[PDB]
Amino acid sequence: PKPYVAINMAELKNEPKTFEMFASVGPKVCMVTARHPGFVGFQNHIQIGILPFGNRYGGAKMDMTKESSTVRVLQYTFWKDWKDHEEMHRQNWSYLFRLCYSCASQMIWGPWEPIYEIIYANMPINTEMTDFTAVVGKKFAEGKPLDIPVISQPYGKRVVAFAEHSVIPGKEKQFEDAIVRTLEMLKKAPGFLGAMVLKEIGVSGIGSMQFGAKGFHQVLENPGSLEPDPNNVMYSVPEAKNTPQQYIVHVEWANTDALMFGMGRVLLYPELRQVHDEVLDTLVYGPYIRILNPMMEGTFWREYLNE
Amino acid sequence: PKPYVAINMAELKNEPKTFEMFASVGPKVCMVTARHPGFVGFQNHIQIGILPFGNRYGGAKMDMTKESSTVRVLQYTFWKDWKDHEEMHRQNWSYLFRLCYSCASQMIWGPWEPIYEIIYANMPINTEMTDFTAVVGKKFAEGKPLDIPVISQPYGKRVVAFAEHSVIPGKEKQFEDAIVRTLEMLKKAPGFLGAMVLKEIGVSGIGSMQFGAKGFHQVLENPGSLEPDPNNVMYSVPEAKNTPQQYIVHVEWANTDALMFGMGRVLLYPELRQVHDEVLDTLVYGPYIRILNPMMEGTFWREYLNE
Amino acid sequence: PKPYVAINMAELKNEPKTFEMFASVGPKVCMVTARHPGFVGFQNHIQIGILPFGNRYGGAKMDMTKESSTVRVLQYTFWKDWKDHEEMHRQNWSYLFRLCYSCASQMIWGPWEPIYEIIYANMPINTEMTDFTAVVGKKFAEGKPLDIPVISQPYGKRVVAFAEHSVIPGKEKQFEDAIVRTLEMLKKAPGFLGAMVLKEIGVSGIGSMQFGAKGFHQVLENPGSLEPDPNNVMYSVPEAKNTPQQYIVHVEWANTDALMFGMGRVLLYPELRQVHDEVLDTLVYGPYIRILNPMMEGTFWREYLNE
Amino acid sequence: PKPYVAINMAELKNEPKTFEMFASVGPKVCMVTARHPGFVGFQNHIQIGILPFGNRYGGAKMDMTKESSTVRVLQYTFWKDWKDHEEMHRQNWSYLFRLCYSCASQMIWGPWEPIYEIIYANMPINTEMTDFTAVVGKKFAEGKPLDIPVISQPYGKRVVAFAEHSVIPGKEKQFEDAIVRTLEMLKKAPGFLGAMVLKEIGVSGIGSMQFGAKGFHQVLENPGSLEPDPNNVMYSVPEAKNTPQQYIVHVEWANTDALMFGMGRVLLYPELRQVHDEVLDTLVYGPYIRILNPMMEGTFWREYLNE
Ligand SMILES: [Fe+3]
Ligand SMILES: [Fe+3]
Ligand SMILES: [Fe+3]
Ligand SMILES: [Fe+3]
Repeated sequence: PKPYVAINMAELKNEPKTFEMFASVGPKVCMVTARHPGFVGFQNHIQIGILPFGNRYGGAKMDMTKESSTVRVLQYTFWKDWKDHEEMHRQNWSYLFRLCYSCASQMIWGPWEPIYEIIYANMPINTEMTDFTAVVGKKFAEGKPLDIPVISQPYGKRVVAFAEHSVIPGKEKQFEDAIVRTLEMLKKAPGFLGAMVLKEIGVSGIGSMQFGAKGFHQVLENPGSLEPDPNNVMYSVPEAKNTPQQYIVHVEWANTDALMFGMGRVLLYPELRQVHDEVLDTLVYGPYIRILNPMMEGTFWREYLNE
Repeated sequence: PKPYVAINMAELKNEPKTFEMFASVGPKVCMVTARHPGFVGFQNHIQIGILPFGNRYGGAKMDMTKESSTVRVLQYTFWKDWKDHEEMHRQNWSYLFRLCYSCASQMIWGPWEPIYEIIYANMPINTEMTDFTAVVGKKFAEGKPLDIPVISQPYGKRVVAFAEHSVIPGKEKQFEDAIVRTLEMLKKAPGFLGAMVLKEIGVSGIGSMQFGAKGFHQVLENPGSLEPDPNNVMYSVPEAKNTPQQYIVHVEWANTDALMFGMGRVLLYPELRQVHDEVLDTLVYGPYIRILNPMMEGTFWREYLNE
Repeated sequence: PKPYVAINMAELKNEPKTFEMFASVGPKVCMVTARHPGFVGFQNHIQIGILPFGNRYGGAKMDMTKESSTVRVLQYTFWKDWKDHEEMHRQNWSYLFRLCYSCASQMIWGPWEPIYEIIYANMPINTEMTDFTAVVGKKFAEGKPLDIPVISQPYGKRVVAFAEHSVIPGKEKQFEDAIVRTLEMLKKAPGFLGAMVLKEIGVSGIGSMQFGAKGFHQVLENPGSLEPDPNNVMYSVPEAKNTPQQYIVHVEWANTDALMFGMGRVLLYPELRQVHDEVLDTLVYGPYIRILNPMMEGTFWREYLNE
Repeated sequence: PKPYVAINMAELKNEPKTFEMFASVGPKVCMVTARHPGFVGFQNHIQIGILPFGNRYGGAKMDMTKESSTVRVLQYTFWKDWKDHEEMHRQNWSYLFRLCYSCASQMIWGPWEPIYEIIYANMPINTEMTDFTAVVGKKFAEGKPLDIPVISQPYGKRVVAFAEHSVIPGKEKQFEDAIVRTLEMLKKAPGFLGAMVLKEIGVSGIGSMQFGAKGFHQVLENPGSLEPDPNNVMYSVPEAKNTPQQYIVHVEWANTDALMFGMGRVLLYPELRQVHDEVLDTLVYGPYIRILNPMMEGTFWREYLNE
């Protein structure tokens, strides 16, 4: 079935100590998160650049890692029910807060953790280049050759286009129909590895470290080993859902060239351009497309998605 | 059928002369071993690093080769009957001892050669990336698409997770049942190339150069061309079997990322985490996971394994 | 009386940060350990090298500190009753785990903490070179000139031969008789500062951080300020006792030359070589001799030993 | 059908001007050779090293290109009838000699051109990694999945074991039967890309520039634009056939590791070792194994071979 998605967002100094902490602390957080039986996996990204749209963002390029002074992370966790995410944070707060807080010494902005429902998904299981013979053999033995996926390699060996959109109030249906039609045609592009449309349902205050006054002071005053009061979050997840409605269009690609010209198909192929034009007519904001590297992941979330 | 496994272990100076001796003497030892008709192949590893488990072993990483002052080798030889290994050593002692002993000038610890029975094996034949077309064609021609293996490349082009365990006396059955269930679920991870469970049955005194006093003095006094008395081994293989019972869980992976997150699946996927928890409850020691590179191998041992 | 000995073993990166933690955190652990009235002292070693036995370990030397990428520590604590050690760890777990775990960032292997009984001891009190005048005067005043010891200088000013052995099941009596006879003759060697034989009685799971599944997850997930459940250790000390029986022959020496040729007396002096040959006839493993520097110690453990 | 093989052999200075001539003049020679309708293709090799067989040739390694002062070339041309090769040289002598002679300025030894019959061939068509999808589709559409070959990549993207043998007179039948059995078993090794056995039938005097006195003087005196009398060859091809009988065992491999351990299978796999031992019992000379890079080729000779 379709899981819910929490995306933890933050911006940190681009220096070796940040990446040392990714490698040491990241796994620990993921292991804590996996204590909850509603957890079905994760996909953790670093932003490597921005789609420039020609020279619309002429100061950007798809790989800015050599020049950038900061690194932005977008850590997807997948949940049978979004309330499992909230319950996991509270049941494991002593570990989670202390682990997460240890990153603050590198942080510039964040954490900020919106929650999403998936309204469209065309996402295969991941496979390494070593696996495809066995996959092909198993599918033919089962009489299901149409269920053979593209080879979507895990752990930093593909790229993600992360396209931010917000929609004019009253135009959500037009957006949702037109984007699905767009993505159904987009899948013809070479190197297309999957797409999904994420629709924001709210924001996790506890995952965003957004407390009332008491918890705010405890965060700011914290030596690192005392948790803020997790009951001092003053709003529930749906109370923070944004209007204009926000969407992420998440499309995965074999490489950044396939991404650039593949996403460009909605501009370069006249039949698809007419369909995608109905998306553009609905927007308050966007599309703004971040280029992501999915470095650390628990790929079994796609097994839950695809049953 | 399942062979028995002798694993010769040693630690040597990490320097070019050590690796030159691997290239010159290694093939010779292997050629001598192949004089015995019970020999069914070999798989020789160098340890390249240690799985850090986040920062549990924070001084380790999966590739420590650029920094490490020593190199550990783990030379698997496979035998129709474990007595064939002992018989091979005695029949070829003059060649074998003189070859092995020529390594002493680089040695820091070893050799130490425990013997194992395989209690579980899911290990395919190796193939190069050039072979898979013919393999697929042959398997479809035979009506056996399910026998198409993953592509497990030989000669240093994959990595091994070598997981050391010792088990509380009386918990061997729980360990063995739970670890087999764990590995049957683990094979879903991307880049999984096979796994087997090795259970120690004893130690080869002759292969460990562990003699009585007479042989001990001959070893210490040796100019390099005179063998110790091979009948001066004071214990049979089963007499040295350890209690607590020792096991090796040997899992092969496409690359070190697939290994890290693939082995991490027993911690990150809740359903598999509950099963693997039954393994952890049985342990005196471990799991301690060495990262191995299978550089030199006689891949036909897997042809014997899978018939 | 003879105390019991716990030996905490670990391997860490050989870099200045490691040694700063030894000087900063080491004293704290010892101060916590001294909270228990059964604690009678400690002797903490770093391994400086390996006895090469001619060129049997030709890649090793007695002092490898300038070239080694790792450092091995062997921390002896002395206990009136071995159960005091287990009780001490549990009563003070909050301090001890958080202190010990702070080392993990430098750790490559460990900790591993077997427990031993002393079956033989000829070990003097330590004295500095300034003390011997008063010692001599006091002993002669008491009419006991035979109780005047060698000058065994504390705090890194002598060396230890740490000789590992494991014994064929059924040969423990022959081993113990022969090694005591050997050590009684060995004390004639110049620069001999004492010897003792340690016989393993088990392994401390809590001191080895070997828990069941629950504690394992608490260790891997730990931010550093949360203890694992110390009651989640699944085995008592004797349940982990190894067969083949393991022994340490611990011999102290004025310097590494005295060590090399002194231990060599069991090979070079015919009368002693014949006695020591009876030890060698019993061995599954060894002798393997590590060279240790006893840097940090509570010398009063020898006062308890010698009453 | 099986073509005949001429192998033009030479040794040249290992310097850039030599390789510039290979790229500029080599194609011209091949285009001239292709004037004759009996020409069915070519496979031109440079030797990159020698198989050391452990340390039997301890001064050799598989890739000696960085240190070697010379480069050996082995140019195979394939012919419907070996007499076509002789006819082509004479009909095109003015072009061929002038082209070939232009290389003399780099030459140290050669040219020498023995002629061979193929007594065994298991050689697939070459394919690039881009082709295998269409090949698989075509073979399944034809109902012949067993005819799907391994991927044998052309133009320098595989390696060749060139194994020289000469055989005791009277033992040719034993050699030919045993080597065919050997190669039929060898094809199980990973990365095996094909094998054929070449049996010398003679030497082309004209291709070796071996004339009588008149032609010899014309070669030595040549300004580069005057042909020696091509009728001054004093011996036919069969008159120069060597006794002891000479064979080449030509085995192709995915890479030099697959070659080293793949060819090693005749030494490391007991069942194959017993068979290949019948080969070794017949030898006057060899096996001596050169490592070749098939750089420039007309791959259609395998199409003629396999019909
Ligand atoms: Fe969260
Ligand atoms: Fe062996
Ligand atoms: Fe302890
Ligand atoms: Fe020719």
